[PDB]
Amino acid sequence: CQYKIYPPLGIARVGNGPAIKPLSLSTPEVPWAHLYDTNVQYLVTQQELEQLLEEAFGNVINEISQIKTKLFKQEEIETITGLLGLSHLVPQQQLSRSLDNLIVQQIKGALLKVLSDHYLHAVKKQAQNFYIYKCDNPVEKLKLTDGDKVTWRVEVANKKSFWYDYNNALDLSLHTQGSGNLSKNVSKHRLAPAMTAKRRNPNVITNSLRKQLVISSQGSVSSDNNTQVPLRGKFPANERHNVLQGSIECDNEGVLRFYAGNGISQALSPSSLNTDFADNSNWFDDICDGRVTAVVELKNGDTFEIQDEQSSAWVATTPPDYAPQIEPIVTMYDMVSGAALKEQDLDNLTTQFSDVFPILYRLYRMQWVNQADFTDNAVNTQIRELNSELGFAQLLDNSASAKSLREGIFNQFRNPLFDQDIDVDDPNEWVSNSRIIPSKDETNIAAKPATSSLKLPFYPNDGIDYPGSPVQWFAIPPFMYQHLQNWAAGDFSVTQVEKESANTIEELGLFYSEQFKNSPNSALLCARGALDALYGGGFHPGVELTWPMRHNLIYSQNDYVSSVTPEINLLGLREFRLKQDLQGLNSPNMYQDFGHVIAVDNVTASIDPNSDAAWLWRSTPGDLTKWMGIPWQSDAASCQAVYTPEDFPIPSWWAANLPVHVLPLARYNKFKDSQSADLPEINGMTHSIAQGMSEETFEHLRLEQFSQRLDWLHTADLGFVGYAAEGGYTNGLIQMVSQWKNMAMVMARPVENPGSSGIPNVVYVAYSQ
Amino acid sequence: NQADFTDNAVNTQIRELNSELGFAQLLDNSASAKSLREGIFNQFRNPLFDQDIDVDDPSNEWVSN
Ligand SMILES: [Mg+2]
Repeated sequence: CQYKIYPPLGIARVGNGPAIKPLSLSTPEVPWAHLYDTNVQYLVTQQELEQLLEEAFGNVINEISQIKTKLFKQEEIETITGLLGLSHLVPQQQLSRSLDNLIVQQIKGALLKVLSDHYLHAVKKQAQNFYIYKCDNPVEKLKLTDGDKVTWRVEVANKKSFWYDYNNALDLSLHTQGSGNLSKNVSKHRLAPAMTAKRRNPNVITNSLRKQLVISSQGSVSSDNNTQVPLRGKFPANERHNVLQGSIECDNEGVLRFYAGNGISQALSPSSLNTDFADNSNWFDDICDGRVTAVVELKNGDTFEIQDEQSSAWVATTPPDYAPQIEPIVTMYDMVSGAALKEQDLDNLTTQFSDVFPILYRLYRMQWVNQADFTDNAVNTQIRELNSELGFAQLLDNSASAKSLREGIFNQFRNPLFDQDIDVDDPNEWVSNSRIIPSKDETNIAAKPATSSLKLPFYPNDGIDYPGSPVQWFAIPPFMYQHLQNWAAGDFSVTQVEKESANTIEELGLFYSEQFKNSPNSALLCARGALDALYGGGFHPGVELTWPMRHNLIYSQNDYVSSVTPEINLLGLREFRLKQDLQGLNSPNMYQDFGHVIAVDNVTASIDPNSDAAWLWRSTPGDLTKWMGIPWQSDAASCQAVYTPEDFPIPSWWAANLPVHVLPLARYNKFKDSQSADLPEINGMTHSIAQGMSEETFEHLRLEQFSQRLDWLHTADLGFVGYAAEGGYTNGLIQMVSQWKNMAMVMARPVENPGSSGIPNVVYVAYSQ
Repeated sequence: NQADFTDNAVNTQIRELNSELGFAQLLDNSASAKSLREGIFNQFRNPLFDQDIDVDDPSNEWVSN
């Protein structure tokens, strides 16, 4: 092995912001890098656009005054147009049309308003950088000397419209001995049976014609030329719509940058409405995923092909992350780690405190995107109590005097064995005696009173379809619940250096974030950062990817490498690679399926890598995302709260990436100021009223404003606006196709002088119109 | 059912026979009546479900034509 690509699985997220570096974001390459960064701009700002324009006006001024005095005309027009390299951001004529209708300041002002209509407040694209690392096992990024060149290739596809309905995760009925991600109890006791699933777009018959339902494109860029190349397909493939699946550029140092599409979903007819959460015929979106390879050409003639599955990479595109600094409690990098573990080996797992802190830390931070974790979570309140007395470090104590404290917390978490809080129906059905989540199909018979408390966390899960099944609700996976169980029993290790930085949960998080920043394994951190912001459960189907990712069968390699720090694990770093069909879009299995339906029996038959059904795991382009909802906006609109007859806690699906209850800019502007602020308006009050009231009442008002959380579905018009509006679930799905780009985007923001109010110095604020 | 009134060729052929008082040829098992019996028989769907199909990429799938 000579050279490798990192990350092994790259992620790029759709956005209506442009595909240029100054106005786009980059997938995290180091976990926890910017959790408290109050300068983040995830939407396109006026200042960014203004900056971008003067850089085009940075020359131009000499040239326009030269025909200023030579007096517009249609090619006065074009000489002005040509020198502002802006035709890659807005169409030709929109620029010209805005000029023929009307002093340098009035071409700027006219042009600025064009970029502002297109891009102001636009959801920035989250692009993925890919790097070549020299090997011995990675040591260092490839460094091009003159004469050296790298050539990247990327082939992507979308098969959602070709694939099968998503009713629930087929692996729920897969016979297994159990993994780190999924206990054998689910299948063996039939807690959430996999359903059969029919074909999407079932009126397209014969494999030959169904090939039209698959969108695909490809392209190559080298280090000799940084011109951006689009990845443009057609639906249906070869009336007919172009689909920008992404774009790719490569800089002189050899870094590939991959931009996802614009977020465009569309039906073939306007009357075809996306009223189901996942399976809507006649629809296509611009989500893709596919195979990333490269070729390295040194000047001494030598050439190294980066093509095999150990060395090359994959890219998937996904919905946007509406709260980039709020991390899911269980992440896709956790599914990778769990997949390499066998359930009956968890007794040999060793536990440091840095392996359980992510669970408590991520759950604690869910308060900014989900009401239940802000006002109805007894463990997050216990953490606040410890913070308020600088006594968070007792959670790091593994001795007997702290066992009552650890155990009290651990006992509130749901056991992924799904064998607690159940009455066994006369032996063999497992029926929960905790709070169930009813079906919308009501039955006017008295509910059975619950006898056991509702465990944590309060999120729905793979088995939602089945009222009373313990798998309705989410549990941290087997290996992560094992870490938490060892912690509660005392069987864990932790360093004095950790203890000294552990007076509050924020201080320890900052400390651990520094351990990531200085760990010398950039190739493996980049591989883990790509996946640590993605969700890892529940899968119904989820947000970015779904249940195949939690099986080792999808990886050609999955190995523990090292801890993050020699003394600090932090759930570790791994070297993993997806299984790949090396023929790519030319694979003979590109267009394979299981006939009229897919069922767990097909999955069972795919376990054997020699069998005829093993292609399921050997990915061709489009295989990772084809499972998800078509269009994704129907999925996102479906991904919110699931109300129970009991008001609280409100259950939520995936609040860390698709938030449910957020803190809007409106409220931020009403608590961010102090009473002493030198502003004519203070927290939405006149100066005089703000400073006339007592300090007690002022801070109280701040805290009340801070406490107001707004349904995220209400941050744009999803069908509830206007007199007599219907609103409702279905209109949400329909409207999200256009409104996804207007939904609130959560960003860290400062509170310089919280005083006595109880508002932290960093708050997470939802920005929308 | 309308299709059996105005769109069923076998009902119509029965009509033709009835109109000539010639329905008894259907009870003829001889060779001279074979074409007539076959003509009605070949219009019926076969419950083997293996006619009027194209085998898609034989794993094999039966797709009606
Ligand atoms: Mg997030």
